[PDB]
Amino acid sequence: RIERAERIESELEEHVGDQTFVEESRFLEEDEQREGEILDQIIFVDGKRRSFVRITTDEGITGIFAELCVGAVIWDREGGTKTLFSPDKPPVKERVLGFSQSFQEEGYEEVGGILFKVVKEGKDAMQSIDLYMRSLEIEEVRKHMDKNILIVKDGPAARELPFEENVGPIGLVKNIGVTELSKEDFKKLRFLKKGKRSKMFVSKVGAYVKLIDGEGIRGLVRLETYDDNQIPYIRKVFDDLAKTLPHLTADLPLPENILPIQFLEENLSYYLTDKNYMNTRLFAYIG
Amino acid sequence: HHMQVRIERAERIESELEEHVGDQTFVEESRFLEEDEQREGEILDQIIFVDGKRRSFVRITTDEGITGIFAELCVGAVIWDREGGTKTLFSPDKPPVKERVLGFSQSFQEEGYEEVGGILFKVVKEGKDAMQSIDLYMRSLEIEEVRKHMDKNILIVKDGPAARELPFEENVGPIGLVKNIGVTELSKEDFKKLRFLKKGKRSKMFVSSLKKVGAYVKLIDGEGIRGLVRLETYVKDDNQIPYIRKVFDDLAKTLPHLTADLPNILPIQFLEENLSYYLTDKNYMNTRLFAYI
Repeated sequence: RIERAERIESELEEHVGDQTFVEESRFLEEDEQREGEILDQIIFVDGKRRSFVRITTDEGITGIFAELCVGAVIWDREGGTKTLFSPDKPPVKERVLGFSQSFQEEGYEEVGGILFKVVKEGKDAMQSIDLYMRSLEIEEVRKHMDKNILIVKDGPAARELPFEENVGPIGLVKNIGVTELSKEDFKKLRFLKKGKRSKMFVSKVGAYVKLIDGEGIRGLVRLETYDDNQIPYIRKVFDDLAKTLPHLTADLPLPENILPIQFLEENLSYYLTDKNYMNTRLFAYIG
Repeated sequence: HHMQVRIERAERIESELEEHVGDQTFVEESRFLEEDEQREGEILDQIIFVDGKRRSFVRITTDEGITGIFAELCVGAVIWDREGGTKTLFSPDKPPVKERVLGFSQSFQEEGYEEVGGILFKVVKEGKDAMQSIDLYMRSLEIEEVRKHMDKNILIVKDGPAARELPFEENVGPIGLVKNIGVTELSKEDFKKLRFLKKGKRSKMFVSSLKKVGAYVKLIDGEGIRGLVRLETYVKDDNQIPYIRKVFDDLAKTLPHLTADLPNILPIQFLEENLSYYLTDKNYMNTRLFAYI
């Protein structure tokens, strides 16, 4: 019996693992899933990465030349969705060279006149790059904290940035491999009607929200963020997003990749360097 | 001072959803057969190469959370003849082995075959993840394709790792040819010496400890690790070592003549390209799979 299906893009694709569960689910027994409304405005923040060239050093270390582009849109119940950047004021774009933390050096690599920041906090090159784009993302959330508008940030919640009043930020999680719930409860989720939410659970607290119809974890998303007097504040935010987010999507052929977010991702991609151009430039100094 | 990054290999990255590539791995001490020495070899008159090609379609998640992958594997062989170069040991009228598989982790508890849209997929589930299960199955298909040619008294070279299921036999091998040399099986300082091997040169043989024997060979000119492959085989009697030594000498001599240094080795490239012909169109398969799932 099938809960999700996705097309495979290449023969080198991530060996994706089975979903992971826990022995017992840390629910909030008193889960008050009240009804919500519709938010006037949500700010969405996300990042796009482009990967150019993989190298191996003389010490055996694998490195990845990449570029990360991060930014934001405003959604508006009245006023659709718009970019917080423009060709005149382009979103942040950073060239990086990712290594595992086994790489002994630090700073910048100049290849072909272009400086690539060495980024090496992860266990391997690509994880180091993902860790870094997360920090740039956090930085972009920080650029609008005082706007008094709810900020939804693609990916995991940001430990660095705990939950505020009318802002968040709130992590939106599409890939739910590590479920945090147990199997008997997760299994249960698949029968959630388009718009319903689970009971909140905590490690840092989370809730799964369903965004379309038909059973199975497509449309299933998980909201999460990081003083227990804040729970009523954010519990409303969860009650308001489970209302609001289904209206910002639809189905066609993806689902969980919500409309404003796809518009944002399209827009960041516009700013990324052409792959063939960049690779040709880099290869003139590597090979 | 300015940052010194010494690059031994560089490769274009094809998509963003790739399995993470890790650093190369080393061992504390290299177990070289120090008595070994490369001697001049002879160009082989014939070699059979065996390889496989896979095409992945759709990834699924079951209700129990097990990630699954629908795929197809196609396996076959070419014979390379020093007079007549390369031919497929298969043809459109006698097509190579093609199997549709549904890969899962060990955690999958059913078995046999799954039908989807009237198409049978063999459940394949030996591994830790779905793709691992697929790779182990093609390896088993490649081993079967080797067995088919053992009778011919011709050297057989299998793309990928040596197969312990097939210990070295005197004229035939098989010999594994490893081109992805991440787990190096040598110490770092010894591994670093290899980038200086010249074309047609091999390291000394080295041993795993029922034993694997291996040597590195340099197939092209120039001093990085492109062109560096590992030949290896499993050996039963240590008195077979002389015979393996000669094969390694002969492959070290012969294989560089079957490469280009320009933009795999050529016979294998031709094999893979031909195998590819027989694989099912992706748009067709994926649409039918998504419809019936």
